[PDB]
Amino acid sequence: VQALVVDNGSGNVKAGVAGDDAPRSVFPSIVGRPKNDAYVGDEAQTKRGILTLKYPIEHGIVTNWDDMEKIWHHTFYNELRAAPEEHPVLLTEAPLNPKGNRERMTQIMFESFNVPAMYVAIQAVLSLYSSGRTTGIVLDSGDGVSHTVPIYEGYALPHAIMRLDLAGRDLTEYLMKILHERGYGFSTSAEKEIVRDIKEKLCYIALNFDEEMKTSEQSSDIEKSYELPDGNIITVGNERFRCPEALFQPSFLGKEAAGIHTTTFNSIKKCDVDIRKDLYGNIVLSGGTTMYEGIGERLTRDITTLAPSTMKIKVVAPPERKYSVWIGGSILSSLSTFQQMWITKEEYDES
Amino acid sequence: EHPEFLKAGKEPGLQIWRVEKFDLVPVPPNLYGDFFTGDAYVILKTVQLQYDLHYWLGNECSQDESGAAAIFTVQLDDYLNGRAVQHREVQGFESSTFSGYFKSGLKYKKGGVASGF
Ligand SMILES: Nc1ncnc2c1ncn2[C@@H]1O[C@H](COP(=O)(O)OP(=O)(O)O)[C@@H](O)[C@H]1O
Ligand SMILES: [Ca+2]
Ligand SMILES: [Ca+2]
Ligand SMILES: [K+]
Ligand SMILES: [Mg+2]
Repeated sequence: VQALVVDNGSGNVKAGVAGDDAPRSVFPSIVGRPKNDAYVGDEAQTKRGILTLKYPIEHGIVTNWDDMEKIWHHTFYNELRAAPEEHPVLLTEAPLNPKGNRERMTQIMFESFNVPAMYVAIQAVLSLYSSGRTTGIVLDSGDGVSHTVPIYEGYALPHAIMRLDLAGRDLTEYLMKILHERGYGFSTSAEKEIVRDIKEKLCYIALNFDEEMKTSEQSSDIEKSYELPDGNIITVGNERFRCPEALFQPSFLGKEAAGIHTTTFNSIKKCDVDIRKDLYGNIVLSGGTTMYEGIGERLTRDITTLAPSTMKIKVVAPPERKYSVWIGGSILSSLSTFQQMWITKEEYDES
Repeated sequence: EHPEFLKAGKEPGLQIWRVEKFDLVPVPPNLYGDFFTGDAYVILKTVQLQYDLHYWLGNECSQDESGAAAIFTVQLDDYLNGRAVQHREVQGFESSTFSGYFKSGLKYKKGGVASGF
């Protein structure tokens, strides 16, 4: 039998079949219920008029189990058309997910969906494996959460995992905010999806923020255009790099949190000195919010500045890192050894 | 229960497997030291017992192969009670220890087994 691979993303579910090189189903992690049954994903956005919309896994931790079960039913029946009770399932979880949350997801899978066998994988560990490594630190920046996850010889080091206190959604919201300088008033949920696309299409990370502010003011070379759904054109200038700069300077968002460079550094420092060289030499980016042009070179400069000068800093930016969690799950669940890693329903039910 | 795990690390010597369609497949001993640039491999060196696991990544191997090599390395180490030291070996930048396992030195060949993806 062929396993199903479900990456439970804070912003979008990625799902598909073991052995594929990418997820066949990607849809928003949203559940819509009548304002005065439930709709999931794109269907729920299309009906935002007549629905109240909710994110059940806003920051990578499931907070509404009824809605999460609707998302999983949508995954199996409307997206994959797969009987969950006839396939092994690999499910992903956030770094530092509480055991009680893992146990509740496991209960739902075994008792509501009757899945015959299941394995739960840490998202960042799967990304590391998808990069062809057993040791490294993964910087996974998604929609509602980011984490830095040191991994040694296959296993995350729980005492060193850090949360970076912003993610892609925060960046979309910040671009929405700073576009008010130019007179734009994007504010509705639907306009927010537009601004998300603007961010993905036009933004980039400056190698040196202060120098880019200086060079961008000296001409209009920075300005780039985008066609709105109504055919109007918007032009964006220094917002293109000021928006993702908040990953490095969360004070731009009014947060006291450390930026992703500082967080990665602190995360590595939690690991014993004898393994840090291998972490610094294997800093692996994953997730959609690591997709900005310029991120690897900027992160290399900044972590090199912070780290002892004897360390060799290597930031790895795989081209298909937006889906590397899901890909790592597809590989693991395809291995000839996967059948020895999972828990069966019979074992669970008799445990 | 995987048959090759059951054979791993029982005697001093050198064991080489190639990732082939999501499985670990012994390399014919007559090919030891020649590595297809299109493939990924797992190598266990046992010394009288000390264990060193190396996973070797060809410049043209596919993502399923390099990922499986990494994961099989972890699984073999666990099967050996965590006692193996793991080493990532990239074509053309291999450790002197890994190169030292092959009297004739390391060599590379074009091609490889097809991707499982
Ligand atoms: N090319 C891109 N550039 C910048 N951000 C991107 C790009 N592609 C996607 N994103 C952002 O990545 C986030 C989704 O990333 P993902 O890793 O799928 O998150 P999650 O797993 O938390 O659902 C969104 O905020 C999205 O806007
Ligand atoms: Ca190959
Ligand atoms: Ca070990
Ligand atoms: K330094
Ligand atoms: Mg994610």
